[PDB]
Amino acid sequence: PNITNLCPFDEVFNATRFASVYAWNRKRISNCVADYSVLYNLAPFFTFKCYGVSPTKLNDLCFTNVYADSFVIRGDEVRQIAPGQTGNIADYNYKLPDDFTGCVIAWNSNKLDSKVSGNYNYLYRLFRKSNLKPFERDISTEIYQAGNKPCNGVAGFNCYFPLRSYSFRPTYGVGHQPYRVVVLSFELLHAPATVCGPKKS
Amino acid sequence: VQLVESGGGLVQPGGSLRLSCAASGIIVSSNYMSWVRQGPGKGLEWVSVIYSGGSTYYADSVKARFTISRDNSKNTLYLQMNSLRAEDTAVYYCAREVVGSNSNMDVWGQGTTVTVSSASTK
Amino acid sequence: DIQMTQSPSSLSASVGDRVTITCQASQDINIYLNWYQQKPGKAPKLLIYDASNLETGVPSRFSGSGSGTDFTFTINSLQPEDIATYYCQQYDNLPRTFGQGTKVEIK
Repeated sequence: PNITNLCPFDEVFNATRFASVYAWNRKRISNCVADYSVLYNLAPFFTFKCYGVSPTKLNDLCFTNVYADSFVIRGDEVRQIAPGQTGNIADYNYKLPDDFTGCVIAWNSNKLDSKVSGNYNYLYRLFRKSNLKPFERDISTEIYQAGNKPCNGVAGFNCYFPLRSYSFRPTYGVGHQPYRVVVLSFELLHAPATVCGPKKS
Repeated sequence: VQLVESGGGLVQPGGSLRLSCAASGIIVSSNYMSWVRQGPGKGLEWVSVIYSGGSTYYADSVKARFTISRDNSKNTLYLQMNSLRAEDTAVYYCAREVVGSNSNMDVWGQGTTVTVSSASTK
Repeated sequence: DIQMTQSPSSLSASVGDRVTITCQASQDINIYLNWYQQKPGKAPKLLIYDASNLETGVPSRFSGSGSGTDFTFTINSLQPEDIATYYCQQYDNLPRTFGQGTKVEIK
């Protein structure tokens, strides 16, 4: 075969703060090697519960472009992140295609992300009120007005700020904890494939 | 911002009407509407919630029997029933769901005391 | 489904005194929960937003605190216009479930 290459997977698998729910921070990894056993070694063993490609052959069957994401949510939206189901994060923050090739990875993050006071830096879009096409980002920081009354100001009745916050106090149980999900996705443009694992030809 | 009662009358099993609740200027499509039921002598039971994205989430007891959509400009939510088994002799309360995360918004709406029975008005 | 349960069903004995009303859930939920007060034959009316806040016009002595599947609230003074019911409402974990019913009455 060949001498292997360092790959920036750990760069999106280890950080002091991931992005919040309002902006799923994209990271277009291209021209790298495929190695995911360190992902298994990082956490105690869980199923990926992931849909596109089976996890026993993510090392082989290699691709042309991996499009990776980095965002932190609740465990109900970990089981609810699947394509076809809607909600509030799955509709108003981040939606998947129906032909979505690629699959998600989740793990618990009580020891890193959660703080005893409760880190309110992680916040989500609850009010966006437009059905979302798959794979685009919307940053509507400005206040919405409802009730057929022109608001256009700061802090009034029926003038709702669209970005409210998670609470991450560590005394809660499984289901309201922070979870860092790294949604890998592959698209096939029929380009020359630069992302592949160890092999000899 | 109040809500309007729209319904009444006596209906038979196998027949259904179109329940309606109107608004006083609140948007019904780009908001979060929700209806519940209240039987005589018993507690509330959740009927349906609709989001602004068009996500129809309703209870498993009434699966594939209730259809619900909001009007574009008349500010009235509509729901059509299918194949009523006469257990819903109750009063159906219309609202928007009361809080997103934290706000002082709280308004409720009046509902009509419908009844479903094979015997007609006597 | 979440089993919304309450044991102290009928606190008609308290007249201007301590109320120890509570509700419980089957699975572990956080503070995402509200209670209601439904007048007999009329619409419900809200008192608590998300287990830690209070409604705009109410007496201030209403105070609720609960975390980890046991949720607690008190009415230490029973003014005579509170003669109605009180229901427990879990949300944000579908399906949203209601309590069976709590009854208060003044003698």
